Amino acid sequence: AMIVKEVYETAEKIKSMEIRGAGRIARAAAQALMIQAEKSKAKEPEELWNELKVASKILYNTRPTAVSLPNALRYVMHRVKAAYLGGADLETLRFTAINSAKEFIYNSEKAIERIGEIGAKRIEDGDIIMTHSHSKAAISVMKKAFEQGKNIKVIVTETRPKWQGKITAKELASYGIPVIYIVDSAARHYMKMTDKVVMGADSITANGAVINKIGTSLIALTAKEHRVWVMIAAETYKFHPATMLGQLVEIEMRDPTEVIPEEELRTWPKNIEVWNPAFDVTPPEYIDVIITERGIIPPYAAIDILKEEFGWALKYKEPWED
Amino acid sequence: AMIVKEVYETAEKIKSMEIRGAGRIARAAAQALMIQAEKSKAKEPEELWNELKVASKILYNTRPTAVSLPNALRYVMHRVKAAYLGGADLETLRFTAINSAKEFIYNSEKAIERIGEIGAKRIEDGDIIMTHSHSKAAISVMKKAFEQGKNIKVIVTETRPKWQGKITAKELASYGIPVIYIVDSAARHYMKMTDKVVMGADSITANGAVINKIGTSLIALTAKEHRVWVMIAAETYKFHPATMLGQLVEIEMRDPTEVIPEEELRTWPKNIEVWNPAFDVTPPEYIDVIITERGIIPPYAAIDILKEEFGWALKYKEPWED
Amino acid sequence: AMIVKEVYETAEKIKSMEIRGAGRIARAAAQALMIQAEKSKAKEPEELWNELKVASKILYNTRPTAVSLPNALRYVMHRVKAAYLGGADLETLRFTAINSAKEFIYNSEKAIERIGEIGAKRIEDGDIIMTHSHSKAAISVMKKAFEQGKNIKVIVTETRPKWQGKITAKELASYGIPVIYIVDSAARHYMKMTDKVVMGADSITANGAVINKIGTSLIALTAKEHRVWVMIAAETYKFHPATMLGQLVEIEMRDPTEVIPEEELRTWPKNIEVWNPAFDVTPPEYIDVIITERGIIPPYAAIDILKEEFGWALKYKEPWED
Amino acid sequence: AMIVKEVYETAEKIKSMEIRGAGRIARAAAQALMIQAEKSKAKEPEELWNELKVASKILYNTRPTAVSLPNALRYVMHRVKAAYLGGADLETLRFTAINSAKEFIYNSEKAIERIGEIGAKRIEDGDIIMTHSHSKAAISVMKKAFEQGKNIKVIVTETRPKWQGKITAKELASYGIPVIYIVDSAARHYMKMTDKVVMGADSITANGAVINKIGTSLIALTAKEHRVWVMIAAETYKFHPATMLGQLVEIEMRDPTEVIPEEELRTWPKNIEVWNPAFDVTPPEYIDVIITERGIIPPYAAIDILKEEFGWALKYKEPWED
Amino acid sequence: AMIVKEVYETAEKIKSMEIRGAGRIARAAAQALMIQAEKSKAKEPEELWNELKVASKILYNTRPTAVSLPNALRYVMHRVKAAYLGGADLETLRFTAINSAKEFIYNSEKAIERIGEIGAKRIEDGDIIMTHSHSKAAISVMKKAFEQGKNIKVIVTETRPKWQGKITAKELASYGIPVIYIVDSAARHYMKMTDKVVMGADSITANGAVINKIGTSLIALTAKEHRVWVMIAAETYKFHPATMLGQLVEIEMRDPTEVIPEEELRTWPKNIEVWNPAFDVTPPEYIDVIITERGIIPPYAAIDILKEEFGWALKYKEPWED
Amino acid sequence: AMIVKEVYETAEKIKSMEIRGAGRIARAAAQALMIQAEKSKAKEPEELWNELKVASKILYNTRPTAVSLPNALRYVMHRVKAAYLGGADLETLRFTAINSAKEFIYNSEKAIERIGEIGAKRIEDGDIIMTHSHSKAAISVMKKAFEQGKNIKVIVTETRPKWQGKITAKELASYGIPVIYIVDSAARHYMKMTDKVVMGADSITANGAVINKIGTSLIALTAKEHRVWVMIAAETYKFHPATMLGQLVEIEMRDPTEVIPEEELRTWPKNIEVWNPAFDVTPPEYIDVIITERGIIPPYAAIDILKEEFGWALKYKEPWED
Ligand SMILES: Nc1nc2c(ncn2[C@@H]2O[C@H](COP(=O)(O)O)[C@@H](O)[C@H]2O)c(=O)[nH]1
Ligand SMILES: Nc1nc2c(ncn2[C@@H]2O[C@H](COP(=O)(O)O)[C@@H](O)[C@H]2O)c(=O)[nH]1
Ligand SMILES: Nc1nc2c(ncn2[C@@H]2O[C@H](COP(=O)(O)O)[C@@H](O)[C@H]2O)c(=O)[nH]1
Ligand SMILES: Nc1nc2c(ncn2[C@@H]2O[C@H](COP(=O)(O)O)[C@@H](O)[C@H]2O)c(=O)[nH]1
Ligand SMILES: O=P(O)(O)OC[C@H]1O[C@H](OP(=O)(O)O)[C@H](O)[C@@H]1O
Ligand SMILES: [K+]
Ligand SMILES: [K+]
Repeated sequence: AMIVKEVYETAEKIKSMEIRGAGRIARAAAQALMIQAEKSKAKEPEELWNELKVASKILYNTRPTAVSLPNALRYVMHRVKAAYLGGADLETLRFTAINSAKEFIYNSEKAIERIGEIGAKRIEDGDIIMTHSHSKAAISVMKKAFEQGKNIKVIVTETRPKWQGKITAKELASYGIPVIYIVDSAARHYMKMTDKVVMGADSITANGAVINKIGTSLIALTAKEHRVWVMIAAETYKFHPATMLGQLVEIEMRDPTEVIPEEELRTWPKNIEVWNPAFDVTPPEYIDVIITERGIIPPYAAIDILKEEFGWALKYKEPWED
Repeated sequence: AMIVKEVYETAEKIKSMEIRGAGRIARAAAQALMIQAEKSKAKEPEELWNELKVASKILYNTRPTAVSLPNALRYVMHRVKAAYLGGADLETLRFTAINSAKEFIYNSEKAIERIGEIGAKRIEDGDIIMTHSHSKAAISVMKKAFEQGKNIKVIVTETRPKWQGKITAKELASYGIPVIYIVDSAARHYMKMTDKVVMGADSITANGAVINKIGTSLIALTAKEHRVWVMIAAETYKFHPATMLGQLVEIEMRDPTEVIPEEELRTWPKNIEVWNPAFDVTPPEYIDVIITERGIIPPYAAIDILKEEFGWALKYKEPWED
Repeated sequence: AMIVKEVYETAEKIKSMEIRGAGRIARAAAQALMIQAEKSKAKEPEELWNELKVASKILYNTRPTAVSLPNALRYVMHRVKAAYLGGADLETLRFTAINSAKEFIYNSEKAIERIGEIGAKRIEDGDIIMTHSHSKAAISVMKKAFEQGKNIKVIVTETRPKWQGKITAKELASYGIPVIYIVDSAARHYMKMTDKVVMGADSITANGAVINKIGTSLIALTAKEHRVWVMIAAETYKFHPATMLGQLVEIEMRDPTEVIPEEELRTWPKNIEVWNPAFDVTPPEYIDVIITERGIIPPYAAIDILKEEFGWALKYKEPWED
Repeated sequence: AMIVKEVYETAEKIKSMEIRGAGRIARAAAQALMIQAEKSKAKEPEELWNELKVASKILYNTRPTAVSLPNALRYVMHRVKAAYLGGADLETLRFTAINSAKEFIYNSEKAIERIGEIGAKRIEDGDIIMTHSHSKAAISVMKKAFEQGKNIKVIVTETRPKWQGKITAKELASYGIPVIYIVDSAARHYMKMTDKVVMGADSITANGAVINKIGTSLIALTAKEHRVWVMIAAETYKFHPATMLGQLVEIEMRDPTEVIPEEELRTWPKNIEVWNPAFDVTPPEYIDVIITERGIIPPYAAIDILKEEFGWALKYKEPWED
Repeated sequence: AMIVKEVYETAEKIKSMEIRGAGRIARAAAQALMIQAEKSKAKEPEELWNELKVASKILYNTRPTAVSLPNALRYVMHRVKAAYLGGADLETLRFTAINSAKEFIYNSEKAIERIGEIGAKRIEDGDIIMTHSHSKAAISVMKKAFEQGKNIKVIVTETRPKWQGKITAKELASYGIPVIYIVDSAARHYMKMTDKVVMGADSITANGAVINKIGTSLIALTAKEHRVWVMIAAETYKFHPATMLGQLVEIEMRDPTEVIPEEELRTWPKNIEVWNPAFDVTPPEYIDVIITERGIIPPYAAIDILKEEFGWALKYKEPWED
Repeated sequence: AMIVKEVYETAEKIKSMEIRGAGRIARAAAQALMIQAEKSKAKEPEELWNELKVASKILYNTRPTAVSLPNALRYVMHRVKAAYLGGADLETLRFTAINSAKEFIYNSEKAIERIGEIGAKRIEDGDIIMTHSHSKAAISVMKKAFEQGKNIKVIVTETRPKWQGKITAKELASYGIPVIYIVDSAARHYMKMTDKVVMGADSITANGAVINKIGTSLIALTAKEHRVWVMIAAETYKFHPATMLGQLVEIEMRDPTEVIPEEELRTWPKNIEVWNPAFDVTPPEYIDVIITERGIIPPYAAIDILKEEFGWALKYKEPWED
């Protein structure tokens, strides 16, 4: 045991979505391991190692679907583990954890700035862009395009149940970007006036499928019907290593009361069930490009990003297992 | 000029959606004419006739998209106009208005029952049915399938911005039918487990397109993707005669405060526009059948229903114009 | 109650597929009703009427999927019933039965000849044609185009489990048409070289779907994939009136021993089940035209054949019912 | 014999395409029969009848693909024939021919004006319309839309080999309509900025296929890919009766030297063949509506226009055969 | 010149399909080369080298379509050839042959086990799986998912003309997996109820096409129609190196008497030809993933398996050539 | 600053299309640098270097869309820049420019031959091949197929506005190959009889899209519709490196007088604009393979060619910028 309160508070804030967005959650988890190592009262390497193992498990068991979270945890603990097994002493192990965490956080920020600069080259002056949910990676693209002087407009879908569209609409409007807010249902009706679709990712699989906020796959479907480019802005740590060896991504089922508030739901007949999937799966055929910090790829090149950057680890257990 | 308060009240309630659903609005318009004729203090036929024309205009000018409304007005008013011009006296004209209105209302009730009987024969034991918005015609189908003892389950989409799915869920649950409630964005995600889609219509056009609650076209699109039958339950007075001669159906744009309540919306910046189309257009390639009170048709036979039942009137002006 | 042995022979032969093919089965039922009438030793009209109702039920209950059978029984019995109810005497009723039967039989032959003539105009010199099962209407198209001097070749699919393709291969070779015989599985491999697909039908529904020998829909699907014309050759009595009011066509499931001979099947373990659907459903989007004895139609005009030839009868009970 | 020179000159001008456009050719053929009857020196009904038979055959054997030509001929000669067989005398037969011709010509003009008014309701302010070849029916639609004050632009495809696009571009520009001229190859590249496609027809078949100028089917294909409405403006006399009974429309193969001028072609190697099909076939699935003078139809309703207006004649020989 | 009888037995058994299945055939060829080496009575290395070149040619020339066979021969002979050319003595060369053969055989077994493990993670409790032919790699996926406690059912297609489905049905039943056996023609009818499709492969090409038992491509086509996952279970030695430099894979045509027994076939007329393709080509757009022993890939990454595992060898002649 | 006349002449000829075809233009640009270095009167390395940079800019600024040009310039100029900066003397820098240019030219010639050899293996005896514009790479494929004795016929599309098909027709005829010449609009009409499509490329992008002569995308579209293979013959220097980082490829808009000659065009009204894009974009879903000098790839592996061969240079500015 001996876990710092910031670890428990971060885990709780991921679970409740007080902190959300797959990148933000990954950085928050890195930031928690960092604070555990900063404040630990461990005397021994053995002790701190075991704390970080435990902190890591607590953070992993918060929300399952966005692989950014375990990838952040892995980034920090592959390096902490290797230091430990190599015989590092207390302060060397501590610094390894703190510095790996800071590396992940810095690289996450840079990757998003770079995704914006790359994706903005695909955005043309006059473009109407449709988006979904709230993705910092997607917003980075739209924001850089606007800063380049391209006169754009963003159609923002409200993204039920949690209303993520409101966040997006207000953020974009605050940079000076003109916004059209519509309900999710209206996505097809307005796909004809749309030039480009720019969305985020929580996990991208080996076969090129993108797992993102519920409703994503519908927008991609009708963008494809209408020949509107579907561009997924996503960091390489959105790529899902275990899909290489056949693993299915768990789709997170969140609380019914996030759809129908508890005051109302309790009055409803028992033979109504409310189902609240937080994500869906978009097949690669409905995706034109994935914009990563290292460049544009077709969706079927996702296996390459995973082979080159993640494959080596799959013959090992997780770096926080005993 | 001497218009009774019920005509005004009916109209206000149509505009505000306190009275809603295509068939219901049609019935209420006929009723309101019925009441104008029952309570008229007119002493001459010309004077009654003039009241019925003005009331028809008030009722016509409430909500555009659902052709059931003008079709109801025409049902009554063609018969009223023929009687006025053939020399009917006051009491004869009055009765023609009342009785035509009654016929329209009664025929509407029977047509929804018959649609149920016919559609229910396409529902099989164990079917998972997805629906959208709240359609009395679609519900008649599902209710009758259940009464025949077929064990069905209905996936009900929330139907933002007005939350029509709530109505549908509770109504279907009340008859004994299990319901799964989902946000609109989840319709693709659950199309794999769906056997049948059953929705209603506000207007059906000469080439077989169905105009229905915003989001309908998305559900039909992914249904077709998945080889799930799309059935549209629709009375013959949902068919739109002006489309035979090239008319485009106006899609109603409703208040943005139905999407974002006024308190919230006034705090938003000027450069976010909220757009709130109440309907969309589903093309005929994504519809398998239309279930009318006269039987099952491919959507491409919408023209036949229009020719044989409404075409005759297209050489004439509206039966309420001077 | 006094049913001649020929009715029972006919029913048994229909059941075992010793008599088969939708047109033939229909003709045999009309034949059976004719012989019941000829050989009846009834003395009063009611006693003959009872025999004919009962013989019709026996015939109707043999094989459910091809509607040609009940359309034949109806052709006769509508006429017999109307005669009986107008107070027809015994010999008048007898002869109505016999003459209505003869007339269905003659018209069926003529219809098949005329489908031949109309269908052959769509076959072009040099054409390679793929067929499925053994359909006398389809063979009529092919035999006629060859008689006009067009150098055609026909690809005959084996049509498991009953090997219908063997019947078709031998018949077509017998007229001097060169045949390529292939297993069903090869239909896609050879679709590239196929110019036209020509198949029959057992029932055609109000929305334009064609129910025909199991496998038909696979062939139509890859035909449409390859932009190869799919032409269905079908008499007007293959159109299914009950589908206008929502009825589903029942797919006959036949004995598993037609797939795996009993001698072999009883050695197999109990946890292997053999499913033997005799028909499948091809949707109308994969059918280019239906060739009837009255002309070429798009599949979507099946509802017109039905409205015009059969819809009158739907408001009544079956003419063999009490 | 005894055919007036205007018959030979008209036939020659159809063959050389000095007169072209399916409507114009049909009116020209009517106008020729008219002038034969006006100027004939026949003494006897028998004589004039036989002249008109012969005039008719000369006109029919000019160009095969646009059924407007035989339909015009039929319009005149069904009535001339019936008069003759009914015993009409010389001047009565003469007037029957002259008046039938004038009827056809007047109705053709009205049908085109009416097609424009109907189709223009489908054109929206701001629309970019793409067209192909030169169709008076299509131009009628675009012209009426512009006269209504809709700010439109027409993308005109050049329509090789004969450059019909130039005619269209100059005609539209002369009404004040802004035009973009592009090569045929550029149709896909500009389909994204296109709102609507409006083209003509030479023949429309029973199954809903449209035969129009070579390249039509490509534009329809990519309009369908991009969800751009394909609207075919066409008079009911563009509908092809013999397709009801299985007839394939001949695709006219015009002279190689219309593609490669003779001065150049003679210098080319003998193993180059130039193929010059004047038309192609557009499947109904790629057509949204057909706009006739009697209203909007889906393409699959073409069989109805043919059943109701032309079927009765198919059991007779042509009205100019012996 | 001195080839042991086991090489000839193996070749004959491959030819007659007494030994069959792409992996098995490959293992048997490696086995045959091993035994030639063990039993050789050669005294010099050149004499053994000559025997092994010749035995390889004998084996290569049995059945052309499955590349597993030449990839096995290559695995051994590349190694044997390199040993020979480095001046290996007789026993060194013998043992290189024997040990290279053993090693291909062991790795093949391991690969199939591991495909099982990786593929099983994509099968979910409750799944209905459709397969085709008899593939040990596909069966490995299915047997493992069942061993993990997932309640699956498998739909086995008959796989004419050789009835491979019987082998598969009995094998799967033997492990306690419930089986539904159907004719090939029924694959579309039952695709609605199928959750996953899992098949093997004989060769996989550089652009991602899968050549497998005749019928495979029909199944994949209607699977994609219905949004059912198509998963191909295939060892890395099913990838076809020669296709990287443009080679087409030859489709074996086998004896017509495998379709129609000789006893029956010689009674048939000469103008019926029986075509018996053993394989067909499924394009990569209809394949969701390939499961190899090194992981899951999109079909489009077949070129990477090839570049990385085999492309080195392409600049040389076959290792059994002179 | 002292630029030789050949650099200027080369540039004029590129702009005017007296020199055209992607590979040819690349070769001519390398040649022009070669000549500048051969004839330079520079006395210092800096001075030569400056000449080569200015010449590179002049050559770069001729025509945008075909990346072969800048790729050729880079080939030479990277090597020149590395030599300048590593201290090379005048004669060493001169030779580096000459010899790099020679290598590029020689490698281009070999690559087109190799592409022929590889592509020709996908062409089968009796194939009808459709091509578009004039591509040396595509022609190498067809020429080699013929030399192998495969009896092929080539459908050559006219390729307006510049009539490139004329060149193609005459060239292919000269080698012995029969040709059918058609207008671009006829490509769909003849896609039924086509076995293979073989075209070239000007640029291939990171996601697998091919930019090629205007109209290419239409032919690929209807080819896919028809299950006709679309093969793109393209050297690795057709691959576009800037697209890895989001760059959009500029489509060249050429003089309208290439479409309508100047004499005609000046007589046209102001409100006709002639638009003349020289290229379009074909998406990767409509391409089956790309045939490079290193082998056959799916279009989705374009990224691999870009990564391994061009990616290294993207951190640096152009090797001709100051
Ligand atoms: N549901 C799901 N599909 C996945 C996953 N990883 C890859 N896929 C692939 O994503 C595709 C989904 O296609 P769909 O079924 O949505 O139309 C399939 O090809 C499937 O094999 C995963 O974790 N979950
Ligand atoms: N299974 C079935 N489908 C029918 C019947 N009548 C009409 N259909 C129609 O056939 C089509 C089947 O399309 P599929 O689901 O096979 O892709 C649907 O449009 C459905 O409405 C019937 O009796 N059975
Ligand atoms: N070529 C041709 N097709 C016709 C004609 N009449 C109807 N069709 C129909 O038009 C469609 C053409 O489809 P496609 O082969 O172009 O993709 C087919 O369904 C065919 O049966 C005709 O005269 N010629
Ligand atoms: N028939 C055949 N197709 C191959 C082969 N290698 C790759 N392919 C590819 O397989 C695909 C076949 O698609 P289909 O024509 O069956 O619709 C094409 O994209 C083609 O380029 C081969 O050896 N044979
Ligand atoms: O009426 P005709 O055109 O001969 O055949 C129509 C259809 O009826 C047959 O069914 P079965 O063999 O009786 O099960 C075949 O499926 C055939 O296509
Ligand atoms: K074909
Ligand atoms: K399914």
